[PDB]
Amino acid sequence: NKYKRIFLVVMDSVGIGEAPDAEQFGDLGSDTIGHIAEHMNGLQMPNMVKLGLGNIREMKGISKVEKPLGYYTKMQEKSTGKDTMTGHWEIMGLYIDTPFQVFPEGFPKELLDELEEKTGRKIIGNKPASGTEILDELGQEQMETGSLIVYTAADSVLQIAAHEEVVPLDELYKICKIARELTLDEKYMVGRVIARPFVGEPGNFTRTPNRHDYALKPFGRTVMNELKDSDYDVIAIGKISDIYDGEGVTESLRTKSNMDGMDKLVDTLNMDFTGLSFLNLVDFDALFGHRRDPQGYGEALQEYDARLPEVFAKLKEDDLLLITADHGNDPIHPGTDHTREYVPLLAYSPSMKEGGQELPLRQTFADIGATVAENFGVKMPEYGTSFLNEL
Ligand SMILES: O=P(O)(O)OC[C@H]1O[C@H](O)[C@H](O)[C@@H]1O
Ligand SMILES: [Mn+2]
Ligand SMILES: [Mn+2]
Ligand SMILES: [Mn+2]
Repeated sequence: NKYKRIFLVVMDSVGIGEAPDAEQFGDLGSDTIGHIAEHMNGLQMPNMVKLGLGNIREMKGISKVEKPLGYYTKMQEKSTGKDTMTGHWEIMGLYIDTPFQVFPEGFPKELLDELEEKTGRKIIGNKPASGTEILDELGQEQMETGSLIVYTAADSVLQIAAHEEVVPLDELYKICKIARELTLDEKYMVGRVIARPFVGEPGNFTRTPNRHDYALKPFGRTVMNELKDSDYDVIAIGKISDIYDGEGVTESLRTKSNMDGMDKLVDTLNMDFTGLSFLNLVDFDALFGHRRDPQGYGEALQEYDARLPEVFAKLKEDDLLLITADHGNDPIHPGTDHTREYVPLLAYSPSMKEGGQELPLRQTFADIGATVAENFGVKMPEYGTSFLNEL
């Protein structure tokens, strides 16, 4: 192998400006990092800068450097959707024609009707809501009627809440599996179905650790699958395992925050493995992008950047670090949905003694998967062009 270990970091939703097809999605004007940099009166990200972030695009406080640490460019998304699953599945070598849907007005009557008809239960709620706020509003009614609280969030999810002493866990799990089947339908294509059991009484409800997530398998065998099948390590950190429904994953490390994600990254740097370590930093999307909070987003980016010098110190000559994003989620943009954006790509190894250069723009996110696959000598994905030889 050219590289023994590849550390792939997805800064979730950290887009670098509207994609050529942004208008189709109502994303004209969108610029995640650029709008954040403006809000912050200059983003402090000196380590991303040293890697060549400003060389991709200059933004407030983010300037180009004469000798970037590694190679740099941006990537264009080819798949129809702008969601996390689409982005990650494309990164690992797929092409996804069918987008996952978001439901700001709640779910279609048709879907809920069929869910009722299959389960023998009434559905209440049917709206975007915080999980905790909807229990306060409708938890008592749920308890008294044996109905199901169905709700959504800013991303492609269908969540079913039911009290554990009213609807038995196994019944809630069966109901969610039915929901999972019904939502494999392009009329209402949902990324995840999530069981949200809760306990307690009105004014004091608690969601339990019995939460279960029902994900779809990626629409194809990914580069992770091929790595796993050739006896390589695939270490998934954070939401990664869930995003791929465990496909091609050899070890999974749960994280609770971006900082904890960077701690697990460092943990993997300390591991003797050959293969891929794959981190998702999800806070950017989950806490700041959808909530349209440029200040919190800006601060999180600065907190993330400050962690990088330790990563740089631990990388070996035969390690490659790849930093990218899966889509945009501009926190100063109308509505609550992702934004169709280019994503940055930074590729760094300490073996790059003279620093890096600009790469041709990646025409699909799958160029990452192709690069990883060529590196480890496994079956090349159907889509994507490797940049391994450019490094
Ligand atoms: O905590 P809740 O409001 O029920 O759900 C919000 C999000 O929490 C989970 O990560 C899913 O991504 C949901 O979109
Ligand atoms: Mn938009
Ligand atoms: Mn994402
Ligand atoms: Mn999201």
